[PDB]
Amino acid sequence: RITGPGMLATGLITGTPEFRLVCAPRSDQMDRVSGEGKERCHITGDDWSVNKHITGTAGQWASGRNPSMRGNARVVETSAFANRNVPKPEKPGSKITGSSGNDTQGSLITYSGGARG
Amino acid sequence: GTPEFRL
Amino acid sequence: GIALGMIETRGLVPAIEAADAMTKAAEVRLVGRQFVGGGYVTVLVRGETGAVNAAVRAGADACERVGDGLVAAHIIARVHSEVENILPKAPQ
Amino acid sequence: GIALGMIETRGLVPAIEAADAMTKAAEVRLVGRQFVGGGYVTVLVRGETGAVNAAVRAGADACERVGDGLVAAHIIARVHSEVENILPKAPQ
Amino acid sequence: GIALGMIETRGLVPAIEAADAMTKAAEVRLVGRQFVGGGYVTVLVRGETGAVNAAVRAGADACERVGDGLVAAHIIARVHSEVENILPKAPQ
Amino acid sequence: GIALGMIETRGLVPAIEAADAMTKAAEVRLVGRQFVGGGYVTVLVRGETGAVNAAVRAGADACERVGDGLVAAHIIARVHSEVENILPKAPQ
Amino acid sequence: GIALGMIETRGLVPAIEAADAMTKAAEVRLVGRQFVGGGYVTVLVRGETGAVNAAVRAGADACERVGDGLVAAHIIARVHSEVENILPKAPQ
Amino acid sequence: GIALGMIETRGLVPAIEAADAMTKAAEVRLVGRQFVGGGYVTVLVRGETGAVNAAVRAGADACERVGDGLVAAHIIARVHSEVENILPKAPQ
Amino acid sequence: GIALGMIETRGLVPAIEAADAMTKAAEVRLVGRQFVGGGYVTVLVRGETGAVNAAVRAGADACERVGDGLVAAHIIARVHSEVENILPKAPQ
Amino acid sequence: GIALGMIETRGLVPAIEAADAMTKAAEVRLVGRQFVGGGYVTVLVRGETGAVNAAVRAGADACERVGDGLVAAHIIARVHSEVENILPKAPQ
Amino acid sequence: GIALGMIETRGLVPAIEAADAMTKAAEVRLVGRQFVGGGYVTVLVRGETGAVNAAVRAGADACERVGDGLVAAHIIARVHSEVENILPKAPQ
Amino acid sequence: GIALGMIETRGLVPAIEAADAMTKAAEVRLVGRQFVGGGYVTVLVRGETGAVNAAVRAGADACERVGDGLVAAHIIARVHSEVENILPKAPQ
Amino acid sequence: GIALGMIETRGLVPAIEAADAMTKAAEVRLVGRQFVGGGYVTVLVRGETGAVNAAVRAGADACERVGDGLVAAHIIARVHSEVENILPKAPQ
Amino acid sequence: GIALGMIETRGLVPAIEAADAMTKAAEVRLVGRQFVGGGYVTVLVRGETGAVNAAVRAGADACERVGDGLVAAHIIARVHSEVENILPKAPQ
Repeated sequence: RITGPGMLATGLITGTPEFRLVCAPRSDQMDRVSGEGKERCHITGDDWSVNKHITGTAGQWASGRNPSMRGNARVVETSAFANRNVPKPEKPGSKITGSSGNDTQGSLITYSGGARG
Repeated sequence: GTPEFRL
Repeated sequence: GIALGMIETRGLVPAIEAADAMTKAAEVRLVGRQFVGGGYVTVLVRGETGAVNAAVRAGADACERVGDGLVAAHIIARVHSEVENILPKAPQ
Repeated sequence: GIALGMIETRGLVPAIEAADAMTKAAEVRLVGRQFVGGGYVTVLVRGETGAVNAAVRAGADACERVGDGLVAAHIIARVHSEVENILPKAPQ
Repeated sequence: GIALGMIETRGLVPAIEAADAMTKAAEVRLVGRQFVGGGYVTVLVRGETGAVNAAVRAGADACERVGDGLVAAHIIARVHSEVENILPKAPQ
Repeated sequence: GIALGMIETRGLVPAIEAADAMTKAAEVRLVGRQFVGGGYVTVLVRGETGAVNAAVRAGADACERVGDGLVAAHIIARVHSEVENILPKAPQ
Repeated sequence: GIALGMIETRGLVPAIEAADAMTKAAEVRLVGRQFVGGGYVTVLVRGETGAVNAAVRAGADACERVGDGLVAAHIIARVHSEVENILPKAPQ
Repeated sequence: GIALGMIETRGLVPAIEAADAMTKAAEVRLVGRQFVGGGYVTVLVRGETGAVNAAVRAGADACERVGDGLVAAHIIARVHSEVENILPKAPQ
Repeated sequence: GIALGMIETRGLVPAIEAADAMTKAAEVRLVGRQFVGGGYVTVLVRGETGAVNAAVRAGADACERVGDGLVAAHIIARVHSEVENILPKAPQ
Repeated sequence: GIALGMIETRGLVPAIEAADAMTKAAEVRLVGRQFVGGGYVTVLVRGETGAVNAAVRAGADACERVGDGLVAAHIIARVHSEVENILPKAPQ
Repeated sequence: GIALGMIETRGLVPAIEAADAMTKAAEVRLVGRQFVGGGYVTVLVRGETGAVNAAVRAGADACERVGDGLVAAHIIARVHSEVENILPKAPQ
Repeated sequence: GIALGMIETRGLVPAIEAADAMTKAAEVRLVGRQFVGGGYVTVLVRGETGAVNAAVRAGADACERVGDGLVAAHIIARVHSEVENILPKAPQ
Repeated sequence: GIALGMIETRGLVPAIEAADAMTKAAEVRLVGRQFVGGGYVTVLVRGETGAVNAAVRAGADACERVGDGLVAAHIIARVHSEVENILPKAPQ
Repeated sequence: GIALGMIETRGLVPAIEAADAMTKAAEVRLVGRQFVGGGYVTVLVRGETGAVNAAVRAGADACERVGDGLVAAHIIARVHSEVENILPKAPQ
């Protein structure tokens, strides 16, 4: 098996003695490293990406240098976001009459004592 | 006392 | 004026929107924005009761859909003197 | 100009990406990065309305998938003087 | 190099592991660790683009199973001059 | 810089967007835009390898949704001397 | 103005309609019309960002129906210095 | 002490227990207790490599069933010099 | 006495109830209250071993159903000299 | 030598790749890149017969998946004197 | 260049092929070819990280089926300074 | 540190990886790489015993899947003076 | 003639046969014979591509049944300059 | 170092074997031979933690089958300052 350039392009060459979406859907993929490290768009050529053979900087090599143990811990995230759904009391209503700009379809505004205003 | 034990 | 209106929102972006709306709607002074913790941000305005009411309602309507939104919009027409001590006097 | 462009993101990496995008998109001056609490970080840019609009759209799109992402992107074309007192003027 | 690589983690232990990993894997300089709020810590590295890419990937792979985890990993190859103002210059 | 990055698009608008994005993303110099006919425009940048990688990735992400689209994104890290003759030196 | 607005249409009738519309909508200067090849014609305008935005939006709506249509309508608020070399300075 | 041992816990009672166990178990210096945010407290020790290994093991064990618990325990035997800049040198 | 008793509660109200109970129950001194972050408050008492056990038990029994409750009640009889650097000396 | 190797590709990115590949692979001289029209770009190399074969095969292998691809790869070992007048002498 | 790419092959022929491919693909410098013993030959290139990655990919592909084959292909973006001493500096 | 840690691999690539890993992992100094013959290369690290243990574990883990692998990983905590004469003092 | 032709065989007798065959078959110049180790011997020829191709076929079929036989027969048509540093210039 | 490794054996011969072994194996200093009474001899070593572990393991392996046996092999990494008063300072 002589190997070399002749081995290449078999069947795409004529004239011989013998003849005679680039980017993956955004929905589908979240990048490991975003920004300029994104791998969603297929850049052909001599890019910085790495194949099967290449063993190297990232992978187990980064991961196993340092010993770690992870515990299991109770998380009760306390935050505005977490409390977005916090159980609430029944919202105030106004039985007032008179012209008072008494809108009912807006966001809840409250007055002293929790009265809808 | 190791981390592990602890004719 | 001495009424107080407050809007607490989840996040600062909603709060800045609310403050803008409030101050725009009526003749009110923004006396404070406080970061409560956990993402609650509270924006507080003073003025006359009517002014404050207009402002709070307007602000509320504004921020409800901005960001994670309004947690609370409240108006107090007479503030007990004791409470004044826990309320900001100028926005820092 | 006076417009305020604001993007709040959940975490700082998303926000730095947004800020970069905004400033690279248009002629906006980044006036602040604020850690609100809870992991919300708001980045604020000022400029003329067109610039702010372009910038906020670009930033929002850019930071959406970076980390935990975008919470809010908002444009306020003319900002009230009172609200200016609560707005960072230069980064720090 | 002027590229920026940032890793956001939930908790400081993941972050120190990441910083260490990044700095060891490639030629990068740690310029900051920041506490965002809510348990997010962001570690920021500067370097050449390729180096920064390698480092961020290494760091992510390391921090991913340490602690509560990796929230985000991101590279920005050129950062705008306005963004530079909000970026920590050296670790502290 | 001896690396070359190239983006081919269907139409000119996507290509200008790509050039802009690339040049903004990293330190690459736009050396040419070519009309290939049939609607193809190829925009080409020369920079260091890493910069070029970043830039091409940025251009591809940006131009993809603008216009008819992107046909190819390619990087030649060391370009042979003979090829230089075909490649455009400076944009005109 | 330093903001680029670009519209690409299939055919020149759509492009003229779009240029006319753009120029009419805002105070924007038509700096180029380019026959890309393949039947894509791009008409490019420059002006302040709000003006460019108005112009592009108007023009896109106008040309979508005419002919074979609009391929792309894009606004770039800040155009990189490098990209200006590949941009027409006057209409010929 | 070249090595680093770190324990992250949810809450301070678990961390104090961890620190106590760690310092008693082997010869290590507590260089920091850090309040991360969100309830994370990271306790950090430095000592020779065998010491930090035993200290961490001990602390982890101790802290797991105290309070809300252990988030993470990590040993870094030599830390890159860059990382040293972000690591506490005495507790405060 | 050098014994340490610590009660962690979610919120200040439970913590204050705990402190009251502990202090009332036994001869312990409240040496600190710390706001950990995330709504956690730690109340720390020092005293002799028996006293600290009594006090912590009392405190726990007190704050368990108050507010969001008790996260952790813990006693450490002798704390290492190194852990004393991280422990609050006076309740300030 | 006088052999001609020709690679025709749909688009210029594939052709530049092909050209680079061919030139690197064998001793051949790039003599032309021609825009045929309709998106077909032909890159032509001259050299000795063996060299030309090697070049074209390499080029084809290289450009087959780049872009819209390869339309043709062909070697003509001696070309008629007449066909010379339609073949480019040096690249322009 | 800081990065190191090493490809190990069984025999000198696969290695020369790899070296050639690598050096051509990206701008890296062969710093060594080593006859390890047993027939393993290691060819080592040093360059900037993107370059080294591209080079190693080329090399591995190239030598996979040349002769006995590829034993290894590995990349170290920054090697510890101590490793540098065991690393060759100009090719043998 | 008088402990010696040695890793043997089949080939140089796995050995350089191992060396790098060891040195990065712990406070050990690389003292040499010996070719051996038959495809066995041995990398040696001196340091304190725990440091050596950490290093060797890290190295073994690192090199096991690079190339043909790890033949052996071993630690000798105190090395007799006679053995020292057969050990490379400095890496070259 | 800048092409390279290489034959690797298990043992020297098959290699001398290969070199003899190659040189006799075509216009190639023998540039080296190298003992790789493990019993691999590589004999290398330089010449023009057609010649090298003839010579390598010749060498391979000649040494295939001599001795332990052929491991590799390979032709590189243009050899990079870097690689030329690792290649024997003249035989002996 | 301050770690302590203690081996208790039944009789003195096993203990001397243990001492010898410990001291040869790892970098530890022998600090005592104690005749406990009843035929229990304790041999004690002080060193850094890795050293102590290794030494004690080695010693136990040595003395288990020598004489009447090994009773205990134990390592205490940091001993409280009080216990030091009952531990022999040097071997007298």
